[PDB]
Amino acid sequence: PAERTWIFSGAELKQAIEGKLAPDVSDPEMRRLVSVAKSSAYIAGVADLTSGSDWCGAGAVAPHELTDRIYTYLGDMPAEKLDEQAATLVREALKVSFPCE
Amino acid sequence: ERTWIFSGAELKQAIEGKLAPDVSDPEMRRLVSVAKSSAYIAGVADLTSGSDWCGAGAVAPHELTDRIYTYLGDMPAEKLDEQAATLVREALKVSFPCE
Amino acid sequence: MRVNFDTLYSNYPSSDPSHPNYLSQRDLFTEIGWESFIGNPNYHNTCAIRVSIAFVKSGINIVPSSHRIQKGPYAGKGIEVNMRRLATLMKRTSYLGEPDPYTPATARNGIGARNGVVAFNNIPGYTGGGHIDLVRGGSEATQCASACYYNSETIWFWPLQAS
Amino acid sequence: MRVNFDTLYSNYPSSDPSHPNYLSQRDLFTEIGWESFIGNPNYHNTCAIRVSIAFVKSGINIVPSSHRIQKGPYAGKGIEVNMRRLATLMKRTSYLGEPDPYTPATARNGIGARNGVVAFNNIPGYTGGGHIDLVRGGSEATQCASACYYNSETIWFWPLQAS
Repeated sequence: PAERTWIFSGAELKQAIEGKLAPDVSDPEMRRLVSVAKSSAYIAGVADLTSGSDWCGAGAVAPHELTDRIYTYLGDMPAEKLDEQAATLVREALKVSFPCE
Repeated sequence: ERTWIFSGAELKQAIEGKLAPDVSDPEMRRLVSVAKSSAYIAGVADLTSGSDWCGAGAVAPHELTDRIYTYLGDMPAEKLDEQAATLVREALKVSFPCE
Repeated sequence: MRVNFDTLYSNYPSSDPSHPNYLSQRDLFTEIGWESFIGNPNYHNTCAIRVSIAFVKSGINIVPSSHRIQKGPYAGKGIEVNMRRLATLMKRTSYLGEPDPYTPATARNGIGARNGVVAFNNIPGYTGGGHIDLVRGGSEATQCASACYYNSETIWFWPLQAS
Repeated sequence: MRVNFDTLYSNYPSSDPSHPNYLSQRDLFTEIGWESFIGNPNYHNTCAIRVSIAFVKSGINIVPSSHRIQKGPYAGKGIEVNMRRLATLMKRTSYLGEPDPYTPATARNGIGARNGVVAFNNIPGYTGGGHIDLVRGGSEATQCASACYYNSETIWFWPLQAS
């Protein structure tokens, strides 16, 4: 607890997905576009790395659909898990929403 | 056969500030492009921290981007059509090796 | 065919949690009575469902259609689930007619300050038809209601508003 | 001490490949004769080296300093490698004096249209004390030469230009 090494926590990713993680940007609509660009790209990093193994559908699911399923998972899970590194939460969300068989 | 969201070439273009054609101001285009490359790199870095590379919690995030960019430029050009995430993991292993 | 863009947009359920009209796949499918398709891999891609619903709720039925709304005030109305088939239908003179075709390097200045329907055809890394959405042109950027895919081969724009 | 911001900025080597003054760690360390530190984990974080070099090349020596330039026209000039120690030095009345302290929610409007030196203090996961950089205030965003860290606890701004 506050011994963190990760660049995004679950809480920071969720705030980016919601359009509220670019305080350096002046226009509120640009702030939203930048925030969502960060969350989409963070999710893409984890998705691309794990497509073989942890989840299935990489060639046939639109990237923004991943964000929708990750967001519902981040909201459904207990609130204290948001202090964890975001990437393991994204991998968990993808496994649950796009399981391999 | 391409299923990945970013190729090596697309990540390298984002790092260079040239992957946001939906954005009007050229300085905003650069800021958005770099935000995408930083965050993609962060996703791979956070997931692979302590298994493939060492220095998470010490090394400033933007320093990772500098080492990844030099790796993407040094490597054979045909590897840029590969998924970016495996290239980032390779770059981190080389620049921030563990034992 | 005449459509008020502000009416169409007000009726559009977005897949973007940042958007005022966000509705998750789980909630979208519940509203229209498709609970049994939630997490069925044939129904992951919701873009053409979301655009179909915007039209239906604005009093414009989607005919022909692959599917129907099974519940609520719009039970029986048509939904096209396939982005390619919906883009084809929109192209008909009885719907939106011929769109303005663009490329990634031209779509932002092409759309300009105009609002309308947009189709991103053949997206790199995605084997689906592509993405269909509503777009607002602005000074700073194009803003799609759910997502923009300028990495696409061609972009079709149907203008409905200029402001 | 007065320094021309345009001179300081023109002399700054950026770690951002998108930036016109980009110089990789490998090239930065070669220019100053520190080739033997490339990939030494005590030298991973280059922010205070890059700001030290901008000052030295603008005719402002960093005194005292942890290290010295070992090669070229600026051989023997001081480099502070530690971001916390450089921020402390800049605070002295002999250098830039007391900065304007801000918070993440206030730093963008606080900086405004001003240009200067910025310190992002206490970033989660970033050793050496934080990030120090050059910043240009604009209408659209703050632009740091290398990186901005508004996730920091406090932000110090030293204005040098208002344009």
